[PDB]
Amino acid sequence: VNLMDPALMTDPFRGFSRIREEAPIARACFPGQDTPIWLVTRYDDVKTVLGEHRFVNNPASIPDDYVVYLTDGILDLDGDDHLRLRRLVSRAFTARRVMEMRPRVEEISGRLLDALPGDRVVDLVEEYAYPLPITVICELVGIPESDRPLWREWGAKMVSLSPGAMAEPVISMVDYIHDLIPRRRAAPADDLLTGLIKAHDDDGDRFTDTELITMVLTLVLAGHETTAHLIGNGTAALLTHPGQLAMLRARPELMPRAVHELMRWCGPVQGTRVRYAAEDVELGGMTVKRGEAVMAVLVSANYDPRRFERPDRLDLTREEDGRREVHVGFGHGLHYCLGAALARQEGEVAFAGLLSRFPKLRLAVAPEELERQLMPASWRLASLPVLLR
Ligand code: HEM
Ligand SMILES: [Ca+2]
Repeated sequence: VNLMDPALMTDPFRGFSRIREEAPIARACFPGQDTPIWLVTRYDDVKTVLGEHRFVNNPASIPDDYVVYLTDGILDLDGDDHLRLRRLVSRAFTARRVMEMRPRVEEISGRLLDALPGDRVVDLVEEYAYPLPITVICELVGIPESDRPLWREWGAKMVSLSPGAMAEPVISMVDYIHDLIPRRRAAPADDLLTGLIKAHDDDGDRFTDTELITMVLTLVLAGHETTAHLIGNGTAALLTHPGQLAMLRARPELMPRAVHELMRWCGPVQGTRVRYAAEDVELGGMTVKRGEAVMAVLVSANYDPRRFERPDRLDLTREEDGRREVHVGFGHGLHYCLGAALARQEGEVAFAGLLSRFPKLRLAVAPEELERQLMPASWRLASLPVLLR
């Protein structure tokens, strides 16, 4: 009764909100459906689904030599295997590291912004939103500065090559990380790669080299395009909302709350990967059967009027306390985004940077003319043309 392609893609906000209201647990129909898929759209039900341990991400619960790096990543694991990797990665990817990243993200962002020209239209997606978060992950991980252009190029190729060729930069990145790990282990420094290498549980358990390569690749893949589109989408939102933008410039302490609202209103991830029922589960007055799939819809949860009053309004002041996170744009439960604090920091830094350097920052086309890169479960611009001066 629900089919995923037609004009849902163009307006997922109205499309999934109508569904939320009329059919809060609905069947979704996709070609090659190896099971029934249940679409879950209410805020409370999306949190129920994402917090439920009976839902698993792997139904079990590129050369052949590279396959592991793409299949055993943290988001693909459940139960005890997940518990272990999450515990291990949390010993290295710490609060201290995130706090210490702030001035580094400020310097990186500033150097990018400072090189942008005033004498032509600037594409903020290609020229800033994409290079920043890959560079930030380079800095976090400790990729040698000399090789950051190479990493940005691999990142750019991952987004722009055909799907028959997208493997090449992935494999090259793997090879790079494989080579770098023993170097960093022989020459340790205060960076996240060292942190990962040296992390160990109190009983001695620790990452294998395979797991270290997989984890590094995961952070890049999970953190590059997502963060890019938070920056692009949030900037476009601000530049089309002059009253909210003026408030934000007048009250820059609003930035953390402003980022929460931009995530709720136009965050780039609109659905999570499919969950599978490990056993029968009662959910909002029905029963999901063992083996059936469930797709949590973040965008409809984040626009749910049961939770957010006038949810269609972009209100940067909506949440009073920048410490509270009410939206599900970073997910929920055991797979809640590992990078959320870093991503929110990149957003705060990016939006503050843009506003501070460019009082005359403005869109260079009417918003109806922006091109969305249509893509399942995503909300992303193809480009963001602006004038800086
Ligand atoms: C800053 C860099 C980022 C890194 C390093 C990062 C890393 C990750 C990782 C490793 C996971 C999987 C964790 C697990 O399975 O236990 C994850 C999940 C997730 N992240 Fe991120 N992330 C980043 C940015 C973002 C951004 C900007 C968004 C959204 C706009 C986002 C949304 C998500 C969501 C929704 C999940 C959960 C997926 C699910 O349950 O299916 N992340 N993140
Ligand atoms: Ca995407």
